[PDB]
Amino acid sequence: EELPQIEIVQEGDNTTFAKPGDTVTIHYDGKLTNGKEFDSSRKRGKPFTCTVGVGQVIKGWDISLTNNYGKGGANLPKISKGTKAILTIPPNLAYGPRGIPPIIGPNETLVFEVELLGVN
Repeated sequence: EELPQIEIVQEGDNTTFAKPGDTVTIHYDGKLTNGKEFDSSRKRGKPFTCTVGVGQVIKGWDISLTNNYGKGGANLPKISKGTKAILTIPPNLAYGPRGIPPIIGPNETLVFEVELLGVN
């Protein structure tokens, strides 16, 4: 099972964790491995809210924000409310070998700075 790479930059409360079916609100910054930004919540002017664990977003996000749907994984730290983290998402947990040209090319690894602002 391919897992995303998660780096905890600032710990949250360590008690509030999203489960599949929960709604979360996050600040995020999405960049390519070359440093070029392709999307961010700042660009929207509002934090992004979505239901996690249901394929509403890229798998790497679902996996990261639900701790692999509750079953965890090796080197897969949990993201609690208030956690600032860096998510490195391999192509297949993102937009894959096709990608979504010209927004994101084929076989792209995505690097996300995210902060979990709220759960439900």
